Amino acid sequence: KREHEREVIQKAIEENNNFIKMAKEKLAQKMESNKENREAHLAAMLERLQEKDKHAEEVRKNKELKE
Amino acid sequence: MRECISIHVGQAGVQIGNACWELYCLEHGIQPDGQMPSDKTIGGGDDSFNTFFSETGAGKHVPRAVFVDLEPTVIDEVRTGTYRQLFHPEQLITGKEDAANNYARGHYTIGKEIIDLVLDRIRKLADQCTGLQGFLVFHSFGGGTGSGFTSLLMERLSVDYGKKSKLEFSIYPAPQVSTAVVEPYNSILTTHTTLEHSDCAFMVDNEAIYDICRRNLDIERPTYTNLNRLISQIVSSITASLRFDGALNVDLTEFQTNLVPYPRIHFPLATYAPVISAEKAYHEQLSVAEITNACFEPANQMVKCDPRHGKYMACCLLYRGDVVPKDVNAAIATIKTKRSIQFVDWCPTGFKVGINYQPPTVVPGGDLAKVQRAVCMLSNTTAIAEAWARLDHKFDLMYAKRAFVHWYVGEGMEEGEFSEAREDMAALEKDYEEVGVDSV
Amino acid sequence: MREIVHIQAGQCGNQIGAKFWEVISDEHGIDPTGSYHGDSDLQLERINVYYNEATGNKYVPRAILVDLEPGTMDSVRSGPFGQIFRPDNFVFGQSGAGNNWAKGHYTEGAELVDSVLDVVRKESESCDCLQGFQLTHSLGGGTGSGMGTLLISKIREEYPDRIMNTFSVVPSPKVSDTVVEPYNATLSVHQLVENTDETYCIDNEALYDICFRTLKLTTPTYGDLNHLVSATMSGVTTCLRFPGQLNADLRKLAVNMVPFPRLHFFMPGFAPLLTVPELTQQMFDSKNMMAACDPRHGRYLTVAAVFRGRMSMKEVDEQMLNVQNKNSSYFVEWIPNNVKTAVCDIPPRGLKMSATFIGNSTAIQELFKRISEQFTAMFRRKAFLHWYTGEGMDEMEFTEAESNMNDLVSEYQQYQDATAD
Ligand SMILES: Nc1nc2c(ncn2[C@@H]2O[C@H](COP(=O)(O)OP(=O)(O)OP(=O)(O)O)[C@@H](O)[C@H]2O)c(=O)[nH]1
Ligand SMILES: Nc1nc2c(ncn2[C@@H]2O[C@H](COP(=O)(O)OP(=O)(O)OP(=O)(O)O)[C@@H](O)[C@H]2O)c(=O)[nH]1
Ligand SMILES: COc1ccc(CNc2c(-c3ccccc3O)nc3ccc(F)cn23)cc1
Ligand SMILES: [Ca+2]
Ligand SMILES: [Mg+2]
Ligand SMILES: [Mg+2]
Repeated sequence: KREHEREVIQKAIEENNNFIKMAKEKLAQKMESNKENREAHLAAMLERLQEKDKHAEEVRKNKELKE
Repeated sequence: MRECISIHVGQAGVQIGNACWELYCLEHGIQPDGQMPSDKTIGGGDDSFNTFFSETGAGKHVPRAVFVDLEPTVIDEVRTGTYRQLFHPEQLITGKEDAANNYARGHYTIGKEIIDLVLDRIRKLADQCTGLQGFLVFHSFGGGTGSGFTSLLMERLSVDYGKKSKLEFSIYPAPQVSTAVVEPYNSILTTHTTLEHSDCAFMVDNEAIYDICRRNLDIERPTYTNLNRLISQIVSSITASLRFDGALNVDLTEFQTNLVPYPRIHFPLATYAPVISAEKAYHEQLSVAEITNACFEPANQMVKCDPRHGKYMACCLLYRGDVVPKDVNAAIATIKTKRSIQFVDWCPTGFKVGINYQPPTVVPGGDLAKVQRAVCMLSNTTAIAEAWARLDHKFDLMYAKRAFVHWYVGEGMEEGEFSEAREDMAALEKDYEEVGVDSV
Repeated sequence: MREIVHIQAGQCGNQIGAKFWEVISDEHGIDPTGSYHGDSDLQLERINVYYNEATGNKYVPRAILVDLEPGTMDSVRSGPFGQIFRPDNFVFGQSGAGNNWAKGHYTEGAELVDSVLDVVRKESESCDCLQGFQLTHSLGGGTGSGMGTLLISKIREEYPDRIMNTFSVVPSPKVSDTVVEPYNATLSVHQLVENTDETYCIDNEALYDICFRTLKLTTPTYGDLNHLVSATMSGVTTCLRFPGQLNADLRKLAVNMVPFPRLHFFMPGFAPLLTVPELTQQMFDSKNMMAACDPRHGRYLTVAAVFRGRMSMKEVDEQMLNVQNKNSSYFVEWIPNNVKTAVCDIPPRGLKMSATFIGNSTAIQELFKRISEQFTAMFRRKAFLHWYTGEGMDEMEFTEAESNMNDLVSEYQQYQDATAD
């Protein structure tokens, strides 16, 4: 009975720790997946805008080199 | 000890904290500046009201609470309002930019900038506590801060405070006062990510409260001030078991043992009576039988559903004021023979009763009548799943076309989260159906 | 989130800009030197959204006045509230644009653009918390059409997480009869679809027709059209400018009104041009639309409604429910609760009760088709391309611009045909 009494409290601690653990890890997982996603969205937006600057360079070099 | 820390998130959370804390101050005779004449023990004490209020050496009684919002306008009105002296400036926390009705910004983008500061301040209150019982989290389902910051906070609180109990008072969105088209998305995302971390959740349906204000208080077009004053009364009835001494006072956790038969089934339906205007309450004393009967009228409920077309798993009555057990028992006997109350076959059908002697109070210049007695029923009925269903249908209409989904994906979320959350609510709806099916 | 940075570009941009500032200054109790002679605290409470606070209690517009043609500087400065603008924020080029889009976007605007961007940064760095940018301009001319849309694209790179509004004035043969206006607009629209979060379609054909039929005027000036545009611009900024129980900013607008990033073209409406049911019926009426479309030839994805004046809030609720009930087919069923309503107590100067309407309707494709048709009549016989191919442009860029706007129309049509089941 005493050894069983220690197994039960050890289990209660184990599972409480497990919840705290997997919540901690699940959270860090999401925050890191999110930051990579948000940054990937903004990186693509800026890379489409920098692709316009580089098309404006072609149109400004078609007036200067067609005269 | 048995201290309880309140956390008020976003506009709805904040403005309901005002209503609540204004009300608690009147309930305990605490003046605006924080002084309490009737408290002879200066600097501290063990009294029942100390579960919600710490004392300073100067005699100031200070709410065990934290207001958090990602923009300053709502909290600035607490900083300059009637009760500005009640709160330590570090309890009132703001950012510069809001979540903009977007769960994602509240949870990730704007939210992670202020979250360590919020936990740091929650920690400072937690260390004034000799035996902390748990948190009470006030927030809207529909807001960006209310939905996404709360979810982040709840997750983080489960890490810092383990299994320490967490109660939610959640504002459920209604078209009469709704501010955003995307509220159903925010609602289903917060509900999903909060469900493992909350121990009990009292939903308040803005429509239900809106209807009660029009019908019972004769208010033509209720504002938030009108709704919060009614809500604070309900909140007060529920927390009154924590804040008052009493021979017949059953503690709120004891009700929770009865209210939550499985971890996911933790959404009690509340119903409050009497809500009546002064005009109508004059020469009209409402007995224990009348207010008890009013608890089973579904127009008095906090969530629009029909318990009559569902099954009960528990029924708690929290009376306050001039009430004695005899009258309560007679009243319950009458109701059992004359009303539609069917329990599931695995619950005992006894109603659990608690009584506080302190009668309810009213905020000066309000619409409620001061009454000698009052009652809040907390039931666990399968009917409340109706509320999930309505909201889940609105979510499905938009999600099928991907309306607005780009605003969430741009702030970093994936489509996976949306469908993962919706399937969790699909399962939850299926759980509330299963518990009602009879055994074999 | 407080501060907005306004940018008025070209002639149309600067004249509707000046009217806008005249009206809201009047509504906030600001005079030409820039003092506060008001009475009500609500006028000052969120003045920060459009104004800076200098020494001597002097409130100063956060405006950036831009044109390739000077004299538009002189007229703006000789105008009623010309003294109030900040002297260094006038950024006026040399030789003008002469109704060419490639000059605005690629060559001549390309030089001036950096000295605008300096005024933008100076204004943006003194923002506690900047929400975004509104650009008043037209899509028919050269500067506002082309420089306006390069500014958009350049502001986007330095502030990609801030909102980009436009009050985009759409061109019509009844007001101006310049021949290449359908080119300039279609090139602009190909930029707007990609780089703005929300564009109000103020449309010259609708404004002409209102001035003519409603207001009685037999041939109206620009000043007559702009009396309308200023009234609209006053109304769709009421929720930004005054407090209210609602808190209202440019992102919250965008999130709630724009269900798909490309469908960000709003049809505004104002009423009158009097009681609450009549107001409510007038604002959903095709005669009161500042774009030249019919609500009843498509479906509303989303609607914001703004009522100003002392009125029963109960009456307004019942009426807004009324028109939704009686006109249920003209809102899409797969977006619930897609019509919202605010009320400001304070009405505009002149009227005791106004009602302003912002609608994202799929019937806005009637505007993009009328433009598309005037464009396609010209382009398919290469008319006037030496104006554009001379400043360096390809022919490809016309085909893409035409195709992009036909996709926008096709997509507006897809969600009009969509069904809940
Ligand atoms: N009952 C009640 N509901 C409120 C109150 N204020 C807002 N709401 C409701 O709450 C929902 C909107 O969420 P808010 O709490 O305003 O939003 P928020 O959490 O501040 O989030 P953001 O403002 O988007 O960052 C809507 O359903 C409103 O009707 C209030 O004082 N009382
Ligand atoms: N509603 C309205 N439309 C205007 C006004 N002024 C000009 N427009 C319209 O503007 C269009 C032409 O663009 P403008 O703004 O004049 O030209 P710009 O963009 O400044 O280009 P440049 O003059 O080529 O430098 C035409 O469709 C005009 O009818 C005005 O005050 N109100
Ligand atoms: C489904 O429609 C919407 C939902 C939220 C918002 C954001 N705020 C806003 C606005 C609004 C915001 C910015 C600029 C001008 C404006 O007029 N006007 C309303 C009217 C009612 C209301 F509830 C909110 N409003 C807009 C539309
Ligand atoms: Ca004490
Ligand atoms: Mg808010
Ligand atoms: Mg010009």
